[PDB]
Amino acid sequence: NQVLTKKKLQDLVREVDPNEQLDEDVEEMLLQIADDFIESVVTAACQLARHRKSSTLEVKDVQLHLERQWNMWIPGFGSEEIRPYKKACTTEAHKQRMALIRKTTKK
Amino acid sequence: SARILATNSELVGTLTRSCK
Amino acid sequence: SEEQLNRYEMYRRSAFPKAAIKRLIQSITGTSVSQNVVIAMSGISKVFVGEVVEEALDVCEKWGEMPPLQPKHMREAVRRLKSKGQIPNSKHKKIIFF
Amino acid sequence: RKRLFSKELRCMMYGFGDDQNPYTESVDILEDLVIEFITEMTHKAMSIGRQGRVQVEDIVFLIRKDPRKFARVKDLLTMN
Amino acid sequence: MPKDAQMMAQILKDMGITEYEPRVINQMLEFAFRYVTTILDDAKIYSSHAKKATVDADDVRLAIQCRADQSFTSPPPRDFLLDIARQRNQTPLPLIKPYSGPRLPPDRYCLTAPNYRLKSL
Amino acid sequence: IVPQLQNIVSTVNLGCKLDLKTIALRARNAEYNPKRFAAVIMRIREPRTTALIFSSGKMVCTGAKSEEQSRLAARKYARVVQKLGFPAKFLDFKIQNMVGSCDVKFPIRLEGLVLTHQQFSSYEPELFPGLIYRMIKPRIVLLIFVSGKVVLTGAKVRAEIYEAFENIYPILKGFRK
Amino acid sequence: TPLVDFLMQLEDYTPTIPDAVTGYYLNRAGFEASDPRIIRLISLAAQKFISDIANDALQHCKMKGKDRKYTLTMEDLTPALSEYGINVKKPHYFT
Repeated sequence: NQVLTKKKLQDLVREVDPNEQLDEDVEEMLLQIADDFIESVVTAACQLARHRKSSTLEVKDVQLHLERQWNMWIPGFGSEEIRPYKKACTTEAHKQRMALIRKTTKK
Repeated sequence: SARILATNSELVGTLTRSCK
Repeated sequence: SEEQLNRYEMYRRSAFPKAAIKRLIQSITGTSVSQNVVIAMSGISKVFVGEVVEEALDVCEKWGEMPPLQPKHMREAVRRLKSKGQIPNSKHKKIIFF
Repeated sequence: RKRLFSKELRCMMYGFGDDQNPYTESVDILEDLVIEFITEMTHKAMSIGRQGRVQVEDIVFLIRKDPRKFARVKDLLTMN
Repeated sequence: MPKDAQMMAQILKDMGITEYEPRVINQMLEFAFRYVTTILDDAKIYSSHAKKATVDADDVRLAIQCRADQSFTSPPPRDFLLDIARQRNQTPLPLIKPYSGPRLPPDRYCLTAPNYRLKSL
Repeated sequence: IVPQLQNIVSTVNLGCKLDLKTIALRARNAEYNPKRFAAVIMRIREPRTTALIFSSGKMVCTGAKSEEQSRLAARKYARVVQKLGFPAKFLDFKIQNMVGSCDVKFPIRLEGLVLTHQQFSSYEPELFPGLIYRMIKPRIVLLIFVSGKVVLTGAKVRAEIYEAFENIYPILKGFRK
Repeated sequence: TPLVDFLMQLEDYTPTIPDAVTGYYLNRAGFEASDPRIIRLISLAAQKFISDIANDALQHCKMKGKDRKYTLTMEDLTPALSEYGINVKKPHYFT
């Protein structure tokens, strides 16, 4: 029950520079980094799924953790059409307190 | 205007492929 | 030759339709856009497709594969473009000082 | 969502050297990338300049850094 | 002095801070404004992800806990530092060669290197 | 091949200042929309022709398909202004533009045409499905289409259209598909 | 060598940031800069970054339209810094 098998990792190095080797320590550390990334992404996505009061992990909340934290957009999956972007829900209390900063400044 | 796009459906993309 | 003239024909005549991008942008703004916005936004997205395919054919020429483009050369194309800042993501608040 | 750029994008990949018959999965990746790019540009444009309006001026400021895209926008506007 | 700068001096006085610079209270109010407007940033992203109208308390409770790992990561816990040590503390101490001059690590871990520079042509 | 004229735009000074409301109320088929444009738009029927009459007595006449037909329609517009009551003289009549179109009977490949003559031809497919080629010596603008139809515009006389088409014909035959 | 070619071009440009200021901030960073061309390259990179942030701020200010004197207010610098990795968040109206 391992997800990466040291031949898929070796081809990941061969596609970058084919005359390059990794040492045993580097290979073990890279496998550990992959396992840690998988665990963190899965836990965060599961917390977002629990928040949607659902019990199924969809692809819409593995998207939101990688985009916001890890800066990863995985292209070939597609989403629903994004709703019209709400720009500023500035409240009345901010519209009247910030209209006092200018009232003292120029008057 | 529609004749620049009508030939863009006869030449390119005759068969549809896929990949594993 | 006889393929370069057909390829140059498709490089110029191909475009995203203005009747759909004006439908696509207005679903994001809420009210309305102008014709000179849709003309530019349909033109930048052709450069952006030409930024990926011209660079996904550099991934395929680097590895030992042929012209048909598998998705392996396309996820690698977005990876190399994002590391040079070409692909903008407005949901990752970046921080340079640490 | 359906695919609104399935037949148009196959002409464009042939225009940049791919094939006459690309793969459906590759066309799908390209379509998703185009939609995401348009959405990001539209949000930044709504923030910059006039809030809640996307204008040509805002789009030009956003694309100023990248040379290839800026040149194309200027050429298209002048030709129009 | 607003009511939250009058309370920021109480927090530092409750610690072992009796003598501070007066610029500190202006700094600890900018940190306290940047923190709540970053939690409420993420609490609005999570309210729209569950597709609700307002920002409820369970959104702010998640936004607190889901940014205690990157924004305020911790020094390693006591149960982890004990297990790392007690396998390091079991190998014996090695013996020393009698005459080895300067005792140093191998050359790829030291900072001894030929240390070149450009020909100022 | 000969290019047939499709549109003649001429201009004529009547010399007398006109108030447009009485012309709009008395004359037939006269359209006045000031909150939109500041002229009276009167159409005739025998020669399918339209005139914009201005308040300073200058008249733009467009739609006819020869020089003599444009001059005859301009005379008709001057006399229908005259018989309402204004003293209208046919001072100066000048044809601003003559437009002609023709078919060169084969499909044309425009990419080689922009490749070998990029100094005088501006071609952008997306917006306009046509190539604008500017002839430097005749001073004509030619819209060249892929189907074989060429439109020549921006000429004052007929012989300029004829010389521009005889100039651009060997290039188009050289770039046949 | 691109870096060497850039150093040859620099053999004319003099940066606004002096060499003693830059040569001190490399001393806190961990080395004494011996070659006075490395100091010049680092100073020029820093000058370019500050100039880009300021020019983006000026462009936002010009876009809001006032056309006589441009003040470097925080309303123009705070969106201009977020394009790089500087995220300031200043408070107002302390209650």
